[PDB]
Amino acid sequence: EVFNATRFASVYAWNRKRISNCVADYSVLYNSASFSTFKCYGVSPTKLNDLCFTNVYADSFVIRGDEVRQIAPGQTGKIADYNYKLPDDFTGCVIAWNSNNLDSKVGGNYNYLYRLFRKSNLKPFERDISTEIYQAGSTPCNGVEGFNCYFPLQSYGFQPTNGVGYQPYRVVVLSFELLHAPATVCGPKKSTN
Amino acid sequence: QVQLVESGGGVVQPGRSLRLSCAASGFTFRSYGMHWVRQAPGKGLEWVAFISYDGSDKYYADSVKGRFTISRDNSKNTLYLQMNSLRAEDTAVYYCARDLSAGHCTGGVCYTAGGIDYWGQGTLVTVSSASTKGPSVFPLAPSSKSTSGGTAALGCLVKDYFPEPVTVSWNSGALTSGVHTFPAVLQSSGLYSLSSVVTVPSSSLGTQTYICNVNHKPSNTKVDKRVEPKSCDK
Amino acid sequence: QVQLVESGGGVVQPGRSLRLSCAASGFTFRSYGMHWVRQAPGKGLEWVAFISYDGSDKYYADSVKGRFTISRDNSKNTLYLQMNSLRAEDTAVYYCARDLSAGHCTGGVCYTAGGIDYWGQGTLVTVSSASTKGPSVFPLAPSSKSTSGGTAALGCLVKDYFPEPVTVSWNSGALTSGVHTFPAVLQSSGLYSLSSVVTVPSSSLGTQTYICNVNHKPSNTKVDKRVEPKSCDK
Amino acid sequence: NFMLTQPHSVSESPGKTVTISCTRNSGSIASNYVQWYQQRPGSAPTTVIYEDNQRPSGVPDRFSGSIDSSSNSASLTISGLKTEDEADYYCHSYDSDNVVFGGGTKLTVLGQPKAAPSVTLFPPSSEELQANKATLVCLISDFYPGAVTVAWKADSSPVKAGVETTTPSKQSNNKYAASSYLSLTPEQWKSHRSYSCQVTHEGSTVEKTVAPTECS
Amino acid sequence: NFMLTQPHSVSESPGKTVTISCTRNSGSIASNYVQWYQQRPGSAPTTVIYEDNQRPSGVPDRFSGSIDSSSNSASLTISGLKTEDEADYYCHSYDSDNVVFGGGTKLTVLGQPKAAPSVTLFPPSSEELQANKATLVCLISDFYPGAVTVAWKADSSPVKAGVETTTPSKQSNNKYAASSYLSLTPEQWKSHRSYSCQVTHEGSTVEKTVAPTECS
Ligand SMILES: *[C@@H]1O[C@H](CO)[C@@H](O)[C@H](O)[C@H]1NC(C)=O
Repeated sequence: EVFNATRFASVYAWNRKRISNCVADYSVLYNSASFSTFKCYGVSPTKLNDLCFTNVYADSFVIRGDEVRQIAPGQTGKIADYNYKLPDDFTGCVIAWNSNNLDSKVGGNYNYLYRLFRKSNLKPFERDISTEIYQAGSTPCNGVEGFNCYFPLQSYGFQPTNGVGYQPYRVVVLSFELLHAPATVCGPKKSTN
Repeated sequence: QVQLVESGGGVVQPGRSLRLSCAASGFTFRSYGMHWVRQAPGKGLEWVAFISYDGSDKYYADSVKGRFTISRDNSKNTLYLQMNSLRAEDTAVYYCARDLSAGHCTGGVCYTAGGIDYWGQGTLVTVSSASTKGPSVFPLAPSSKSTSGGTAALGCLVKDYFPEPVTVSWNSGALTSGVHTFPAVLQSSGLYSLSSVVTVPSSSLGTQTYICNVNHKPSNTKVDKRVEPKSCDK
Repeated sequence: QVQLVESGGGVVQPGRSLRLSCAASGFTFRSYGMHWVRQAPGKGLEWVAFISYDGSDKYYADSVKGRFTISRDNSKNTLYLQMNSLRAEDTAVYYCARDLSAGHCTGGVCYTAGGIDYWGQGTLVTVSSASTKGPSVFPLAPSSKSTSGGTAALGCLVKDYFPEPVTVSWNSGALTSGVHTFPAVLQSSGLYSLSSVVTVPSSSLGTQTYICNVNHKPSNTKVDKRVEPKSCDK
Repeated sequence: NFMLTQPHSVSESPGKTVTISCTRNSGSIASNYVQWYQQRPGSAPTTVIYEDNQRPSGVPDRFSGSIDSSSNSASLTISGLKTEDEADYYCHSYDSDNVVFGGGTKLTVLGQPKAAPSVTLFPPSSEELQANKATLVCLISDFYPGAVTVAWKADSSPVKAGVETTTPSKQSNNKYAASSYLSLTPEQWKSHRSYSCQVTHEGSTVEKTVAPTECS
Repeated sequence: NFMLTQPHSVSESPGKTVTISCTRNSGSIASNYVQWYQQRPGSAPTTVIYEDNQRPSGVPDRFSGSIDSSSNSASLTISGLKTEDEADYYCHSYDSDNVVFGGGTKLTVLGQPKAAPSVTLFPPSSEELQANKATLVCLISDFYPGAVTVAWKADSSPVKAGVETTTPSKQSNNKYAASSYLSLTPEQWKSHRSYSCQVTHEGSTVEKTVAPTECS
């Protein structure tokens, strides 16, 4: 329902998916040769099947391939500061793969929007969707677009002719919440005849 | 910011045992897989080993297979390498490193890989026949041919020392424009030498005061000979 | 003789915990009642708390209710403080203190607490983000015009040092005449700069050996700076 | 939650008798248990008075204590003033809420003739400018009495940020020396055409102004 | 286990692009882990590319990696080089037993004119000769390109024992310099009539002579 979802969300408005009261098998996730790279930071990508969790927060957004490294702790950038942030103690995995076959148009796919101008970096797991005009000068423009006022939102052009280093990609990030409650998200335990 | 500090290398006798460490600062050390890599002077990178984030999985090199020991401890936020049986080739600075990815995969092959973007300060192991011998430092006076608005190179010369490193800063760091410390030179006698001068106009002849600074720390010898162009007296 | 020794307080990261101390002699420690008092620089004195002789009762001020703990070891004859969850306003010279006796009172209505008869030597605590920085000194060469029957001005500049204590002396403290150390002052960068000069004869210039002793023990720094006639040539 | 009110300073000839004010905005300090201490500048405060007419060791007989219930106050009487004891005194007791402190009042006894203030301006040192450092220092010394107020200005505009003035301290000639430090930056230090280090001392002010271009 | 091969020196003007044949001659290197590091001489190596075309922070965008799928090799493309890019490039990776490093590179940026090598020697002094120890000193300076070769000969016979050529060093005048020493016993110093410090500068031999008349 998440990776094969019908609709996608913008990076500046990254949707949050809540996972609870279900059994998830990650063998198909990391055993598939159709996923570009699944960046796993915090515990393990493989020997984690002996660890349970209460709730899992799932987020997904479309970014360019040049920004793959930006989705990580201790990173700075457009998305890494003004749109998303990961703490240095983050637990979870990040997955990205090619999206040219689904999110590219000859005339350019401009449906995806991202924040470009911001006064300060965001907190971890903090989503900013404000459309307030950014003032880059000392003299205020009284909320009027002009020399000292620029739109904080920006879009990227996706075309089939774009190179492998410039094709669009879809990035999915997963995080785990471990409160003082019994676990609700479990993995398939070993079964034998 | 995230940074790593390594210390402990230096003058060590062959065939003995030693202990090394990697200090960490900035990130959750226990959430990452540590590194051990050495870089020999005059050579390139020489990877040693690797270790899982929790210490269960360990990966090693063939050349010194079993010859070292690799370890980490989560609570003290430190990384260790119980290296043993030093030889001639292993003269190399040791660089502790952070993993760019933990256990990433292509899709079918899943192993704890090694990716480095942030490195450590560096600790160098010194295993050699020549001992930690003290140097004799010479002053380099400018020849008289550099006058009348020209540039007269001048400074001091250090030759026949051991081991590395040595730092030269003009006027004890008060002068930085023109400092050109030549790389150290390992001579056939097993000793070291290099050059370091500054570029100043010849209008300072007889008025500027030169004091050449030599900081050969692992042997801790300093020389302050009064620096001047040698007089033209027969 | 009654006197209270002070040591222990100093630099600490906000949000940490530190164990202060105070020790005295020449009296009966198990019987008397002490006190704690800090002192925010440039502001009035402040009450802290009181502990009785038997180590049973314990009253506290409003600010550190629960956040601070205090106890004494009568066998070890020393009093221990424990401050936790440091805030920015905590930086203040602390002062262990004393009551007239154990808690006594009169009038029927009364309570086991009295006055402050002695105090301590003082302890400075530094709760902040800036970390250790070694002192930097320069030879303040006096003006050459101070000749033929006058008094000259010279000294050593202790700038960009952190933290206290830094002791300024001349002839390693032997020549006490004329030395006047100006108070330490913070800068907008969070660092410290102060002045310290000695009133000396102008005729003594270039004759007597000038050395200013600057000792900064917490960083293990001792700098010897010499004053020499200034070379204002062409 | 309480406070004791006393002035900032008291100045009087040595041959007179002066007192101090210790009273509260509320509560009741009558029939209670009171002390009084003194802080000579820059060192450890020392006990002076506790529980009225008591005296410690090593103090001359010039001090006297009393308590009053009409205005809820207590008085420390000092006769035959000398100049050796110029300092600040405060107030303490166990009141209805907590042990409480007092503000402080400077003691001044005119023992030496007055003199005009002396002001000198010290720009940052020559080697300091290349290091992008700046610390403006103004010297205020050999002024009597020791009460001095210093304010920083830049091109006639008053300066408030980075202001730090040291409390005057007794000198060998019984005078006082104080220093005022302004924490600027070389980019901001060099911009202003002129400055001023005002010294307001008993109504007498002498201003000295220099140019930052003298550093080069 | 495995081995990568790198051209130890490649020269190209900054206006064009350079390529490296990261050829691991054994097995295969398809669908495995990829690394790349660049080293300024005398300093720690800096990562270039990991896993095909992924670049670190602060590196110029000009660099770009590639892999030859058919030939089982890799390559790095940097468009519009700079003289600042003169360094050592290395090819690391990991087959799933161990990590392998390549032969290394010496990329030369042909943006400056070549320099004519002029050499001057430094004979040993008399005072040190009393201990039967003396080292022959050769100084090479102001040569371009930095790819240099130094050989030592004795009476037209090539010398290998005690021969050590040091790393060419970046100079203030944008040229290169180095030195070579040879510690030999005075018996070898006395017996041989003369020696030579043969230096090859891109096919041009530069050499200077020293004599015993200055040794006594
Ligand atoms: C999406 O659907 C296809 C078709 O059944 C399936 O092969 C693929 O595994 C699905 N995606 C994921 C992430 O499982």
